[PDB]
Amino acid sequence: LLSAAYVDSHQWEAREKEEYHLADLASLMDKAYERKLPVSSLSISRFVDNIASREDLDSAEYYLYKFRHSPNCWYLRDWTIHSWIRQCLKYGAQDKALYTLVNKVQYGIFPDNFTFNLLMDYFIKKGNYKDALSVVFEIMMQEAFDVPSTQFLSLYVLYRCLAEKTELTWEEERDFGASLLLSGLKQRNTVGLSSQLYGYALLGKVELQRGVRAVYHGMPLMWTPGYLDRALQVMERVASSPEDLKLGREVLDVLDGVLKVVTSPDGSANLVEQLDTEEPEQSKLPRYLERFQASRSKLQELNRVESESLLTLTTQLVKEKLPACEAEDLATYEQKLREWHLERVQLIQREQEQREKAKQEYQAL
Amino acid sequence: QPPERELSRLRRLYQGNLLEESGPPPESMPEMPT
Amino acid sequence: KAYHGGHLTIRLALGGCTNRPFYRIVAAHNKCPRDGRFVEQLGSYDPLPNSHGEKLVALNLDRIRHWIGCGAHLSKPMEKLLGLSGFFPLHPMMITNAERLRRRRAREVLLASQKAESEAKETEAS
Amino acid sequence: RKKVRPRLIAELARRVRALREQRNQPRDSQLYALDYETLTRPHSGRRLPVRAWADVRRESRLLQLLARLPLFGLGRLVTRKSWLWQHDEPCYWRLTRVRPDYTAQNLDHGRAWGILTFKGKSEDTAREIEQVMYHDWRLVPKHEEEAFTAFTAKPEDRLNSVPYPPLLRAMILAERQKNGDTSVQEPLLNLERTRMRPWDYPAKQETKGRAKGTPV
Ligand SMILES: [Mg+2]
Repeated sequence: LLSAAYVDSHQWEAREKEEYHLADLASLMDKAYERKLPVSSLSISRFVDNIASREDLDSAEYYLYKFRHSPNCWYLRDWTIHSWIRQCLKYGAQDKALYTLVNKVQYGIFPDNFTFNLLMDYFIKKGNYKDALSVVFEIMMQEAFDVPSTQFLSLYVLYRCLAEKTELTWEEERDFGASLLLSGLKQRNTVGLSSQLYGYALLGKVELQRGVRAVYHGMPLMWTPGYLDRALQVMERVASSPEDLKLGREVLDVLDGVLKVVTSPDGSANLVEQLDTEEPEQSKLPRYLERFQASRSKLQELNRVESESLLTLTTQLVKEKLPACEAEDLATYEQKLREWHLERVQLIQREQEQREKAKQEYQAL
Repeated sequence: QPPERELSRLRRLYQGNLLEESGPPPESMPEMPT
Repeated sequence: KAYHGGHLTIRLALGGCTNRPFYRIVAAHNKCPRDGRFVEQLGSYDPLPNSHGEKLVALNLDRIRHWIGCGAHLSKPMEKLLGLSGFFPLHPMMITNAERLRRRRAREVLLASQKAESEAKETEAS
Repeated sequence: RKKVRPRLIAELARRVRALREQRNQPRDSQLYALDYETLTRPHSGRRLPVRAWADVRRESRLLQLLARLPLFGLGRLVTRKSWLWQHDEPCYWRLTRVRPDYTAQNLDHGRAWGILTFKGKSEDTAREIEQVMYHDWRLVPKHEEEAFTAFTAKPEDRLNSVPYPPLLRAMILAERQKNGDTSVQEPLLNLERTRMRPWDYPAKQETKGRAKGTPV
């Protein structure tokens, strides 16, 4: 979806970089770990910067792992993380980039929104919508749907995959539901409101079939039961809103199907987490089904339903708005490069000063 | 008398190891049976 | 002994003979033996009724206030004694236990009436 | 006297022993490791209490949540399942600093710092968080922070003054009459100066002890 300018690497490749032989730098880091001594962030930064071959990536991946499991793991620099993804794309090691991104806890690769778009867009152009979906799930787990550009790309991948996937497992429903909800909340357009109702519907299904703990456990989601109540509120909000907002017809069918399925179904971690006084969600389904029909009637009466499919609405939204986002993101990208360049120079200078002082200390000693 | 919401909060915390709920005690000491 | 750590406490030290208990209220370091070294004697408690049917407690309320003002803890039996006297509020478990005893005698009275009613059925059978 | 003589072996032993402790200090990944099959700590063999078994299998530790977040979740809000069940009002920590245990192969053990907000009332300074190794922590989602942290304080209804105990009240009134003070005012205790925190209020982690490094 993104333009060639967005994915161009002329600016990154033109960065000022110090020339250090990887073998020499490798020895320094190995000695530090043998002596249980901290390694500098500038050291790991120089290694990633001076990667010159596909084989070098494999060695750098090992050292990124070692840095994560070292005293100065927190100090991994943003430009070092961005350069890693840039180097992986350059030498054809996209699987490695996704591997470290998925295994973030082990390698410590937490990219920014611009870096996420670069990796996600590579897969989209190649047609690998299974790997692109993995990037979206990684963005969702980190709750990083801040930049508008990322939201448009994420919703395009989600809706395109959902159309192909007729059958969804409970884990898939949970991951898709969360991804749609978080990305949708940011967007106030028809596509944004449709994804919120779609996301709550899927999560509500998992809540009433496997319990509320399946939805929130290890997920960026709330633990209070009543996701189908949140879904119905989206319908009631759009219907009663003074402004004219529309919900795609495809989402409404999904919610009706979910309500029907749940309504007429056919070691010591077993706790009742809800108070006895509070009504269980299962008992509330009869009332939920009445609200749905009433809201659907009011929405259709007010002509607030969009017949067009969600995949077609999202495609139009991406085409209209993504071009503008590319210009804004690229402007911020240039500023970040200059900020990173200045911060890197400061670290190099501070390193030189302490080494000079180290000589004076030995002279005194 | 505890509030009903607080009695439910304790039934959840100690679920599986509970005793029968006790009501208000007798107003006076019951005369010893003889 | 040379104690290290601990606090001053007001507790009952057991005296007397076998089947004849008698208590001395004392202020003592908590690590000391029950009947051993103390700091001050703050009263006495005789738990056996006397000729008049009276259990006799003596409290040096001036020195007790002094040692509570200096951090002296109180043992649970001594907290119960101060509650009966009126110097402290009644202890939470003194009230709870009194409620349990009331609920336990209510059951006994009800059972006796049920037994009498069952005995009444026997009387009806003759 | 003068027949009391030095004890060099005792002096040597004390210093040598203290030195070894510093050299072979254990790490959080070792002291707080657990075998989930037996729910017993291998370092010491301590079996966890029974009331903690359900949560050890059903809940996560703090740095397990934070290891998955950028910057180890600095600025994020974290609450405890025990608080969620006990208190209706919001209870959470606002994370400010986080020192993971790098030795841990998953960065799942460490120390944390933050600003406490207990039962809707917020402290003014950051302090170290206690019970970081418990299976009780729940990360708050960013989109749910505003609804979670919303609290409106109710007017305090707990009495501010109470009567004196029956005997101590009579001794106060008796002293008044003896000293010539004539009044029918009722002696009243003031409870404002001495109000107790809840029993589950977070305690000071800085002043807490750490287990020794001798395995059982
Ligand atoms: Mg405790």
